Amino acid sequence: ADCRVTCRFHSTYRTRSKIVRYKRTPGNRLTSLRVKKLPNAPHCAETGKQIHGIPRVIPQHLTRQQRKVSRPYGGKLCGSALRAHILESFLNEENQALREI
Amino acid sequence: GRRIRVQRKGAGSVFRAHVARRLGAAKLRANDFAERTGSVRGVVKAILHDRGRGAPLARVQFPNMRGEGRVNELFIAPEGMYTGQEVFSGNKATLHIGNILPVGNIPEGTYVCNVEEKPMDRGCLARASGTYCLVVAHNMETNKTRIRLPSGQKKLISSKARAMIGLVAGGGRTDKPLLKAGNAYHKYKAKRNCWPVVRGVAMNPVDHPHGGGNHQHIGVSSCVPRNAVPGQKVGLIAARRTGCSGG
Amino acid sequence: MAKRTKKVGLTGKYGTRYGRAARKQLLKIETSQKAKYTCPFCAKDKVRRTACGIWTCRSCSKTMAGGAYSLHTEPANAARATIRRLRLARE
Amino acid sequence: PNTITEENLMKMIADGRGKKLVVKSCSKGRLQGKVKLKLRTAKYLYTLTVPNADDAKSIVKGCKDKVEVQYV
Amino acid sequence: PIIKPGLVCIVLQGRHAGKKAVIVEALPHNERGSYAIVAGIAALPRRITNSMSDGRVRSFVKCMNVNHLMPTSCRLENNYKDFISTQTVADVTKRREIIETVNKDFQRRILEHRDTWFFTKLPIDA
RNA sequence: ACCUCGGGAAAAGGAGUGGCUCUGACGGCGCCGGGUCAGAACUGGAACGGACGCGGGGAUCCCGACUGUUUACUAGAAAC
RNA sequence: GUGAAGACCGGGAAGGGGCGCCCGCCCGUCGAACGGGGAGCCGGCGGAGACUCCGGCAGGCGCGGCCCCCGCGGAGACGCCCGCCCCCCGGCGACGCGCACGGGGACCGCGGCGGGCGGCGCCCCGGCCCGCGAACGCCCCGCAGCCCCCGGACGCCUUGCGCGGAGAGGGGGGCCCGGGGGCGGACCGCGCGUCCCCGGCCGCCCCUGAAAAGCCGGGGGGCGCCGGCCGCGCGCCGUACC
Repeated sequence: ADCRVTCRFHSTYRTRSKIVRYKRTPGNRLTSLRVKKLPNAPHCAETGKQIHGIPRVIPQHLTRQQRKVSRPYGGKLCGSALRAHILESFLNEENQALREI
Repeated sequence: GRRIRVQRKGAGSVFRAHVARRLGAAKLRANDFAERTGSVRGVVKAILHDRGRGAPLARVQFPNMRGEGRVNELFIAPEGMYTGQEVFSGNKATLHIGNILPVGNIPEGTYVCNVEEKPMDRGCLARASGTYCLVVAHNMETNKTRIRLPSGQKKLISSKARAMIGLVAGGGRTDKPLLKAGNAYHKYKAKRNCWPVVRGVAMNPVDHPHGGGNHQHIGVSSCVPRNAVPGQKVGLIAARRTGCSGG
Repeated sequence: MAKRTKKVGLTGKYGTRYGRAARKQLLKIETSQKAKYTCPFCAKDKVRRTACGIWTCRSCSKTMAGGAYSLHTEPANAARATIRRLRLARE
Repeated sequence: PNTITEENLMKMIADGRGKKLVVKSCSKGRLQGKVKLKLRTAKYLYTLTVPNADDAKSIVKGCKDKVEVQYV
Repeated sequence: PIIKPGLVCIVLQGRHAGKKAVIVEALPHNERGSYAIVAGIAALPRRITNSMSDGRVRSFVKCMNVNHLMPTSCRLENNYKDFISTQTVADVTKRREIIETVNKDFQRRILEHRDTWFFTKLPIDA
């Protein structure tokens, strides 16, 4: 009648990295599986919006295709930000010519 | 006797500034060849909060003139500056809020803040919330500009000294009552161990010159000479006058 | 409605404490701090305070420096005008 | 552990890649529709559940003499 | 009526963002939206060679939403629309041969120093 | 009463409360799933928060506005 | 740099490396068995231990052999098995408190069926015990959120809100989701709570809630990788018990 359990971690102090999830094992016992803190996906350098297409896994265990977006400045800039950058650059050069002409 | 609180404070040690988690030293961009001739363009990446400062700070990113990267400056933010503003620091800079120009260039009557006491000091006067200095006059023969410090005192500073156009943001912060002792503890925790304050007439004879008797009284006059000794200067130092009055 | 008849509208929390003068002053500052202000870009009344001096428009996604309890302070409004008049005059 | 792609990839791995042992575990708990073939590789143990004993036989046919079978 | 065959534009969305592209046909306005057939430089020539010059050009022929392309003053007039068509490009194959032909057409121009504004990369400062 | 209009206030002061047998509500429909809120009869040495848990209240006067802090091992105060 | 010294104080001082060069102001192999970190699960075994043994099954990081070989798809948001070095720019590491509300997991309780009991003066299909499924690997879903494409409006919506000509609703999509299912590893239904995690908010502050190692994108230059498969390796110290 007791499903109380004991700590899996080196010390009992329950910090952010010391959280457990209880499941029943094949042998009918409650086991404490560790819950890893979810790493977070890259956020756009300009703006602050999470970059679409990249999973929230540590980048080392991801695979190169998964850790990249097929776009110029892909994991750095979101598409709206990139289109603003492209447009701003093109317009500046076009106004400069008008100043000369 | 015992060393008084003022004496114990100068060794730091518990009375040292709580400077952890403070963004950095807010300072005007360094004077450079491109500042001295022409203007450098920066973009305000962010406007954030300094732990012990009421006035908001601002991360402005300038291009690296020396090399190839981008350099980030921390500036006390004038009111009205926004993220994605273009701030120009230069001798040829337009008079818009945020821009840093030498005080000779700044016209008379202009509200300025983060003014340099001496050229290339990267910031000194008018750095607190709401505070500003005003350009009073320029002597173009002495290359000096009179400014009125927020105190009212008029200072003649070199025309070369730089200042950020505008009034520091955070204006009217002390208008709100602290209301509770708790709100005070939160403000001082971000600053230094100076609060709570025990009156010297509350302390025993050893601890303070005001000390203690059968009744809580200042004993001799609170006014102390300017040439007092370091543990004796405790009340009103060198008071020209005391008391509430008209004006 | 009008749950608080007097000007204890935001200061009902303080209850019977702190004195009338403090509560009256807090009414003005508190109402100003939690008010929505109009962003000079979004032009939408969505600016709210993040910290003392920092105001963000939720739609425009732009942060602007401001007064501790109001997006715009009276001294600042005057300074912007003085700087504009002096600027236009210099050019 | 994983499920091998039909006997398509299972027989391809059996032909060359590690196939240290195959186990024809029919009658897992005496249950029907139960021929489970468990290929041991270096990378993973793979299991294809096959509908009939005759279906299992076609995959057992062509099992290498070098490939080792065990039956449960 | 800005959108016309022979307009140089800057692609703004997709993998071809920031590239310069030329419209060879203005696809008729339809429920999908307004679209045009765009042929443009996916990759610029190359780097050092010998000294500065004493090396390949890649092109993309894809249909693209006009909203995703910013109009510019440049031209790059070529006959072009004889080979590039709606049945082609959509076709798997034929498009690859059409791309190959455009790649050669582009290299001839760059070697003969024609249409340099089109053949220079738009600098996107971060 | 008073009040700084937030309080005072659980002011003060009354009345009921069990068990049985029901009856409505409420989402739930292929009707299926709730356990609370009412209302009702019939009961019973004149019982029912039946143990347990769990403000006595009011009228003032003096201090200190308040929540806080303090003499570990005689002073928690009106002192700080 | 001081001081009679013991000692104390400290950036302004030709401060890093191979060959031809090149690049380069200037310290922590200090400090945390709770902070950050590349990766562990199940079943068993012993008189004394186990995330350590043993049996299975996996994950991490490197060293070699062999083979292969330098991008495509989309209207877009994305998708897809993918190079490395330098310099620049960025990201992840990385973060407060709260009332609610939602979603999972465990727990709990209720039936049913299957197995095992106990009592029985009368009743009892009314009592009790048991009915197990881990990391991991593929495939599929996953609210809210964030985007895309058409198009051009009083609507869409929450518990509370909030949202929309800077583009709502509607229609079709993309992404993330510490999760769920299916198979592999290897009993069936239902409900109310509790606890823990998580989400989208909303509130709050003269209070704004660490840093770095490491890892990974991006721009520009250089420049050839990349993978796959098969072996091997993983040293040091702590580990009884209270």
